[PDB]
Amino acid sequence: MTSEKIASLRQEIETYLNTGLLPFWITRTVDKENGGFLTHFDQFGNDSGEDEKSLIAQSRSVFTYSSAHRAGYGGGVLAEMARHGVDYLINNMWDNEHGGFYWMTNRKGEVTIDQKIVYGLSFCIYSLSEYTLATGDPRGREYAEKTFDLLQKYAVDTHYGGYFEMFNRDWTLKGPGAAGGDRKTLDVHMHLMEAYTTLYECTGQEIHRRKLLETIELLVNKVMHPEYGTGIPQFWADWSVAPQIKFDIVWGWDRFNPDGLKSAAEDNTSYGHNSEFAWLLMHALDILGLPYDTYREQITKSYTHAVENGVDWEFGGVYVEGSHAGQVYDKEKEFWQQAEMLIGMLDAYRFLKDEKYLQAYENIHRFVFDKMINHSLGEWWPLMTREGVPIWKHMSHSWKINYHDVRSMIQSIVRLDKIAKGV
Amino acid sequence: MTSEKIASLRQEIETYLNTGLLPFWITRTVDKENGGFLTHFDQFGNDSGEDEKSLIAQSRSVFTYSSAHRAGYGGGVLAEMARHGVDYLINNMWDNEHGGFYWMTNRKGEVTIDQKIVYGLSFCIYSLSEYTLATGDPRGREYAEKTFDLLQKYAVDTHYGGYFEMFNRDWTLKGPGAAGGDRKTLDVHMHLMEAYTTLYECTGQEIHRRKLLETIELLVNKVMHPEYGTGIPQFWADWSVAPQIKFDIVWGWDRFNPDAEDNTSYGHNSEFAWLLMHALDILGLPYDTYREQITKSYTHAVENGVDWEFGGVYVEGSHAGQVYDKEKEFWQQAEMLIGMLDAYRFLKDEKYLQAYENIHRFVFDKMINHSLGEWWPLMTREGVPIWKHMSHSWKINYHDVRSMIQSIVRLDKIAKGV
Ligand SMILES: OC[C@@H](O)[C@@H](O)[C@H](O)[C@@H](O)CO
Repeated sequence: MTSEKIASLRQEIETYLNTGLLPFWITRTVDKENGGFLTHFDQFGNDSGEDEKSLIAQSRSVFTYSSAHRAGYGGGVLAEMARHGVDYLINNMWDNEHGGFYWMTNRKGEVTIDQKIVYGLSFCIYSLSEYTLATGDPRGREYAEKTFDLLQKYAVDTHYGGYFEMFNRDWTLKGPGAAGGDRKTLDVHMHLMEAYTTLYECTGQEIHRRKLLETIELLVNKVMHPEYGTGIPQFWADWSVAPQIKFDIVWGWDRFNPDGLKSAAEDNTSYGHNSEFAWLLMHALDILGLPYDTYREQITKSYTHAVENGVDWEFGGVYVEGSHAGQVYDKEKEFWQQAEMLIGMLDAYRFLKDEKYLQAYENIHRFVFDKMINHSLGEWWPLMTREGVPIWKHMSHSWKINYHDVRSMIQSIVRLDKIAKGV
Repeated sequence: MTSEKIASLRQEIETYLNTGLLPFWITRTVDKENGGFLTHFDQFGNDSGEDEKSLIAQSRSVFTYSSAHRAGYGGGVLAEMARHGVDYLINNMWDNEHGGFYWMTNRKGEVTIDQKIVYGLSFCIYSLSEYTLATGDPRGREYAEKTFDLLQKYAVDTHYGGYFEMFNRDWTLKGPGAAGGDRKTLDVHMHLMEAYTTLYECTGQEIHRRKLLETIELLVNKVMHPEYGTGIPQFWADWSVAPQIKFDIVWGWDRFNPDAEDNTSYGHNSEFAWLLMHALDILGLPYDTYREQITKSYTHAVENGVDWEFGGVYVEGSHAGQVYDKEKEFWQQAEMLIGMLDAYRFLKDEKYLQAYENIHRFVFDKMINHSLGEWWPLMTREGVPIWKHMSHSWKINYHDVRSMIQSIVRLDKIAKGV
């Protein structure tokens, strides 16, 4: 891929990031009346009125503004916005009796769901660690560490390893099945690898290094498919595969059958998840100062599977999910999987040096810019038909904020520059 | 055994406990000048001079006095002694910057080894949880929980499970080999199960219940021999068996008996089994929850470890059943007293009561130094002392007082069952 093409792709991202995506959030999100962030915007960019400030929404905003700022974007206001978020997290969402952050507040900042959900706590560590790295405000590291310590105490399974993932306010484990107390999941464990990476970057402490590596090992040895290297979504405590169910606590709009199961509840993998894992693993290794070769086999399997099955060569973009063995189940185009495939395919090129990953990359890039970005507003359509007709028309809500897309724009520029240097 | 036999065994224990063993300690150990306990006593019961107040000696002292008091012995003085030791643990041995208890102080109470040693921290959780149950003073639970949380943060391996076991003062992992940072041991993980049982008994919180069960599962699934159910002493972090090594940090003496990596300890295995049954009692779960495991430990101990000729239990032998070391060490006798009684309660086979009486007669007739009230630490197979200290930095009164008290508890259960 020529230097001119590299530079064209990079300029397209940068101009869109600076004049479309960040302004969409900068001009809308700060709630000065109640604190924290407004994130419910309809297809016209107007508040759609939902009475929710979710942990995911608030922490993802903190992460986005901290990380965009630390990467050099937004012109200064992003750090101030992140600090605004962190105030909300601590003053409204931190449990001062039992510790940990609450799952849901309403718009006034009152607690409506007081459960302790490791998936959200993962995003608390991630975003508050990134916030301290970006601003030097020690509150971020302080609460990331508090939350890390509570996860070790209450969530780590000292026999089988890994983490139980959903608890009541008082940290007692929730019941079985949909209540979320008896499964260990790819989604939590991968995002913990992501959070621990930044926590370690922030603190430099051995325990955080040692447990980041323990988490990588868990993912690679237990969560990934033993043959195909692809992420298996759900396990019992003993790491035997569990039927993939919807939980009572959601943080996305994942499709299930009416009984709350996936159609192939035991043979279902997500190309976006697998690409996301692979590049976040490479980023952890960078932070650890280890070569990508440390997990060459795993990284190769993740990227190879994704480009072989998940890339829609004919119409552009990445499918939703499919079989570990190769069959596609759902050819719709959901926003966050495009974002994660952008980063992953550049890193697959950087590391594996196969032009097919650059071919895959521009495919996904062209789909994102020509079909998925709602250019009049600056945000991404959340769900489209295979061929790129919008199905869902919200710009954002309690679970779709700006964590995936801002990160993929910044981190795609980052890897395009590294590619450009290698001639 | 007859009601009359049980009553005699019980009275032998009870008289010795009240007139011999506890007075030995009550009259010697409280150090009012420096705080804490003196535990260095020679064969004549006199101070032998050592300049050490180990974490093991102090916390084990707190446990003995807390538990003997809670079971109703000592006419009250043992709670006052336990309190004295807790004062020392907190004010001289707790690390106010990094948390956890230091491994070693000197006689004046100054820290001399500031490492964080999980084996010692186990006994901190054990003794301090017992202290709060025994006295209602919440300092015990408070530091027991603080120690537990630190172990979850710094020592639990979130990948392979179980604990790394030795750390610098600042909780950074120590180095490989003798430094202690790359092995997982039966010693630490069995005693964590012991400690967590009393911690859960103390707090009643679900997290301690859940992690007690997890520790039991680690022992049963990772530490006990896959075929024989006997304890394997050392593992790599991945739970593959490691060559047995001595660590720089010791809590005992390496006896070289002048008369191998498949060796296991009959006393450890008996100890694990009865502590497991006690954990199951605290949990409300039936013994046969782990029937196969418990049957293996006790069966292997009675078949191979009991010296029918001279009395007492041997030191160690192979998993497959060959005896290696026929010397008579004090703590294995104590743990077989409790274990053989529990083996009879659960398995109902008469050989365990024959075994018990064998160990009991060896303890009372050969091993107790009846002029002082403490046990000889190590004897030849036949019953001649090899070492003659009564107590030091690692031999206190944890094993023996507990075995007297807990043997009475179980003899009383067996007598009702007859
Ligand atoms: O790894 C991707 C993430 O965990 C995804 O599963 C969430 O559902 C989505 O990011 C929320 O919009």
